[PDB]
Amino acid sequence: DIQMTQSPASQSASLGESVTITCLASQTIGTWLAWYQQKPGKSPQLLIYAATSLADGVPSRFSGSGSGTKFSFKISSLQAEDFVSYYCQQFYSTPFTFGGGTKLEIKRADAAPTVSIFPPSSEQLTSGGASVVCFLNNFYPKDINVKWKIDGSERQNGVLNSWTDQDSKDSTYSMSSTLTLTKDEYERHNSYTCEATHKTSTSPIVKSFNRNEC
Amino acid sequence: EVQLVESGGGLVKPGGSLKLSCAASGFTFSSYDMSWVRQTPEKRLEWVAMISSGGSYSYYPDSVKGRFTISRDNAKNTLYLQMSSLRSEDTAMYYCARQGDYAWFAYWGQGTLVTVSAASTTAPSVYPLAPVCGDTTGSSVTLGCLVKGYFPEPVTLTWNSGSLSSGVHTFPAVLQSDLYTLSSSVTTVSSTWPSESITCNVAHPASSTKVDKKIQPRGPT
Ligand SMILES: [Cl-]
Repeated sequence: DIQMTQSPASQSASLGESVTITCLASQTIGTWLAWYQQKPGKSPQLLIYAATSLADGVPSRFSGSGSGTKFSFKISSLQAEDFVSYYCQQFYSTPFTFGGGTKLEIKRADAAPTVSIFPPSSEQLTSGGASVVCFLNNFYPKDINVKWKIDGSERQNGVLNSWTDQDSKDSTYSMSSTLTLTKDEYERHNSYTCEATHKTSTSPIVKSFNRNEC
Repeated sequence: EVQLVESGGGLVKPGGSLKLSCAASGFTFSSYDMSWVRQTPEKRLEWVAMISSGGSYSYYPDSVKGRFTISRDNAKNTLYLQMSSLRSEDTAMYYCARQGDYAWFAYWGQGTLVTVSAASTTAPSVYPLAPVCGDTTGSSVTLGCLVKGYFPEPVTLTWNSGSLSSGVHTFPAVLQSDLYTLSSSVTTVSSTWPSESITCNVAHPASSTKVDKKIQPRGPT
């Protein structure tokens, strides 16, 4: 089967910037390649077919080039609506195969996360579980680290994280971290801490509480 | 306008069967080669099957060969995908696509979702997340809602029945031990809460459950 290796997986750029995405075919495929866009919550749409031909209605800021194994897709001046995903596809031979996609993200000024910690709700403490939640909100750039501590001891087991896509309004990222314990284990310990490491500070942002303290 | 409308998706157990349909309009259906293309939860695109304009020739990747059958009824302007022996890795959004002279995909439908899972339908617990008890309050306050232990996706989550939309982040669900968990945060000026009501509204259609959880301050004891 023909493997289509698409790079980069993601790239950050400014409004107005020119960017180039590449697609490498594992064997020569002439100009038998297409490029698609996909907006959040929408189906893919054809932009380019036969390596270089623009689909009907597609703006001329989108272009494709190449023949053989190395293909390029270019956006000459990024507009707000263009910070979405793009895929290449070969139709030289069955099985038809797609590249892994590229997501374009918008650059903005660095922003430190706003960190909030939440003890288990009184309602949850009626279950067999207790969840401690930490929100790390409205930060930039996207890379961030969270560490949990219980009574000063680093805790990996029972931690699950979720990351938003880039915010359409302010171009920031947010992250939720949930530490789930049994209620019995929760009540065996006193201090619960969420520590956020981000490039905006050499020191982590630390939010903590002590159980059954007010 | 070219129109492709898929239907027939749903939640199916491994080993099960499902038949998808695609209603085509706004072009001469019988003139075009058609494919099904799927998009996995990881957002990978995978070609599933192709059928010639006249229906006489069909093509499949090895991943679905012997399990899936593409067909078409040119008189009814409909494309079909019969799925059998379904596997977890068949979980995807399935799109109907019209080809050009060659197999680029010129037009795509909106998709129909197929989920292959043995997991049992489970209603979530919904927990209000108020700030730490007796915390010193700054200029803004962040509240949350934890939606724990549901299957299948999705849930809908709003704040104040959708009237509170600014300063809201709803985090993608994470799957653990056949159950999803999601959370949402909302940030307001400290002069608005708790003086004004903030409620999390969660619906889980698959379990016919709907719950409202008002965020109340922790305490007073
Ligand atoms: Cl035919």
